[PDB]
Amino acid sequence: FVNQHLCGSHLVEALYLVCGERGFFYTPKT
Amino acid sequence: GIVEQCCTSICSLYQLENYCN
Ligand SMILES: [Cl-]
Ligand SMILES: [Zn+2]
Repeated sequence: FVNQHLCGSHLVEALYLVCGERGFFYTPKT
Repeated sequence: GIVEQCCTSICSLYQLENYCN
């Protein structure tokens, strides 16, 4: 798996790929 | 949250899976 800072839409696309049918939650709220 | 962990810092695959449903 890549070892890099995943930000913005790059973090979301990553979550889509890794979570698959499970789905995911994206809550950037610091 | 995820920004601090995976954007600010670097996340392994295992840390990313904590945000799956
Ligand atoms: Cl970029
Ligand atoms: Zn980009």
